[PDB]
Amino acid sequence: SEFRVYSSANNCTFEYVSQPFLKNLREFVF
Amino acid sequence: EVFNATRFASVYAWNRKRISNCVADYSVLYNSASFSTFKCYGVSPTKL
Ligand SMILES: *[C@@H]1O[C@H](CO)[C@@H](O)[C@H](O)[C@H]1NC(C)=O
Repeated sequence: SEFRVYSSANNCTFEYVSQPFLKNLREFVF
Repeated sequence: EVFNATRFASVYAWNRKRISNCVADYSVLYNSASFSTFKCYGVSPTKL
């Protein structure tokens, strides 16, 4: 309900936005 | 967002802004008459 682990980000170099990913089986390959 | 800023910083502490993942059309700023000087080193301003 709050934010975490991605705190104190000195500087950040990349951002991209897409449409959302997620009785339903969800397969991914990386 | 870079050329129009409410206040510019002093030269003792210049800003360094990162520009990435975009298409840069330099013809609008190059054609714009609002600039007093436009000096390019290395390559000519029209092939960029
Ligand atoms: C942040 O600044 C540092 C300078 O210490 C630089 O090495 C780094 O590439 C910059 N970007 C990120 C995402 O850390």
